[PDB]
Amino acid sequence: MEAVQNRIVEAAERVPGVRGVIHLRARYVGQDIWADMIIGVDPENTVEQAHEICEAVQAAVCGKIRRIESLHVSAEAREI
Amino acid sequence: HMEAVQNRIVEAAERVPGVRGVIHLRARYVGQDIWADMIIGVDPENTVEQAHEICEAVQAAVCGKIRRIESLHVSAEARE
Repeated sequence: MEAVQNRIVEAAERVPGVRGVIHLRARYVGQDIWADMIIGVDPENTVEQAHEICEAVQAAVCGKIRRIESLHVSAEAREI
Repeated sequence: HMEAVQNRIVEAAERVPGVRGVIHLRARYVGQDIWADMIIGVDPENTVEQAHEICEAVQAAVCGKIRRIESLHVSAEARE
């Protein structure tokens, strides 16, 4: 679980356009992980581009951690 | 009272420029007061920081029109 969270954050931070993981909430349900994450993104990204980054994060994270059964990713403005 | 309040939250939010409808609304009583979370639609081509300014404006408009609202979080998604 601290393992799962570390893996989740690491995978999300490899996605281009992610500026950090701001919040992560994750729980086991049986052998399954349910998770909700907020990523930081460039304030000057369009909402569409931010949505594409979230979509990429969702795909990257689920691809790297097969136990995740459900993951929601949204984005908030964050400065480098 | 809760259904009348929900329709008033929706109408207050929908008069703020740049709001393209309310995608999701959740409202719960915590005390006598209402705590709420909403997702508004916005222009996909707005920047994230522009979207954030719209959400902040929806938060003020709704909380100024409904005194029983104690807490409201507003987040935006791309909509046509």
